[PDB]
Amino acid sequence: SRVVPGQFDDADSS
Amino acid sequence: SRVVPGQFDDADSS
Amino acid sequence: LCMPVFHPRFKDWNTLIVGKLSPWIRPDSKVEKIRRNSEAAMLQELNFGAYLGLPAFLLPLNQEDNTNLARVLTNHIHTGHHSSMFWMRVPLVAPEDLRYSGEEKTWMWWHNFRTLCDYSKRIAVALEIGADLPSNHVIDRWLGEPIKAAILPTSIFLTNKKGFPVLSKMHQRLIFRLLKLEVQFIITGTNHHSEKEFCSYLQYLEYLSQN
Amino acid sequence: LCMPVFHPRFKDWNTLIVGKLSPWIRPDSKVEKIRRNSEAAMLQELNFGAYLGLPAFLLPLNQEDNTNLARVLTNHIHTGHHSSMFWMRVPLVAPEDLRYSGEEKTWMWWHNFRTLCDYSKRIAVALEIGADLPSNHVIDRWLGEPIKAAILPTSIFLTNKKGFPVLSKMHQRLIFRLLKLEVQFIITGTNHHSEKEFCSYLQYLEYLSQN
Repeated sequence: SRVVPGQFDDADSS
Repeated sequence: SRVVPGQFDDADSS
Repeated sequence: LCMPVFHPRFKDWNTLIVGKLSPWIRPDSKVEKIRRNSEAAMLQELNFGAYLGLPAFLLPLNQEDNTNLARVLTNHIHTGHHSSMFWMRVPLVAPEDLRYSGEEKTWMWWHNFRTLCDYSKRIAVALEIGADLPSNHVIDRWLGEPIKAAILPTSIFLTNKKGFPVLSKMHQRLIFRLLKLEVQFIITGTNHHSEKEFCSYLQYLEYLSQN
Repeated sequence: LCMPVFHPRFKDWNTLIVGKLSPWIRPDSKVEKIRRNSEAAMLQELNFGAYLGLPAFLLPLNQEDNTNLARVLTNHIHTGHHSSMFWMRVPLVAPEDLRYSGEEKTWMWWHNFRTLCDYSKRIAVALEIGADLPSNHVIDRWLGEPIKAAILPTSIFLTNKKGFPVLSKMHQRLIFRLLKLEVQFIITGTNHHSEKEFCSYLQYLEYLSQN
């Protein structure tokens, strides 16, 4: 439950 | 969930 | 047997319980016998839910005709011992479509049932999201209806470079439109999902709140 | 993974959610490695519970020594992101006893932990009932403590002539003493129990309210 850098970044692929 | 007669009577045995 | 709803505590989550009708129950089965068995079992379960004080109850509609489902439900409300909110589980897109009768189909489903219950304030909708998304004219229509919750399967999340669940860009625009109504959330497919993994889906949705 | 508590709406039930620590977690294991793994996992789960807004969390104590369990818990409270109530799951009678060090043993367990947490108002007890019952001098002692809930296994109910679950006469006198404090209820052993069968246990307890 500790947020990390880039956690919420978009999928650069599908 | 419709209560019937004697539902809550005591166990006449163990 | 019940189901956990998650309501965002940001206007920090909150969790509540809603009941779920057993799946084998099909009050509008073409078959006679199933209709009678299901009409009976539905009332058993609605009263068990009222007895526990469940704030809402989830009833699925996934076909055109729901006259039987509307009647049993109207009857159960008349008694006075009711959970006092009923969330109809409806797909934004019909699953049979993906292998006005078009993309507005499932809306008509709801609208027809809605009118059968005389626009009862006790009846709302719990909308189920899939991979396919319909137009905006139909998305607009739905947003006029009373959506209490949105049902999101784990299968519609992409994983990103860092290896975490995220929503497609189209899906992000939809959800954001749903957090504007303050709906509650339900996540399906938590099977084979650690409790630390399931926690991230909620983290993402909380982040998505500010975008 | 969570657990449903049932609170009597009579002063008509109500249902709420409390979290449960995974069972493999043993912060005071004699073994070093388990202590470290468990101390870590406990915090993972306490914060996941706070994140969901769970009103209480169930932490088991079933041995004399709980220094490790008290410390991790005191640490987690200090952070400020806490479910804000912790119910310690304690047996009225020690299970190893049934195949002051006597019947007051499990009370000392709690009392010792209670003092380790500096009589924290966030810490209460969830008392577990078995078949054996201790004296009244020890029942008196417990009723001074802050019991929030009582844990009742299906296995302690007798069936009566009509074929329904009922409490032994001794057990009835105890429970009645517990509905006087307005505790909440937890029923274990619902496995292999239809939802219509599980409903009767609650019916009985509601009847027992007037006796």
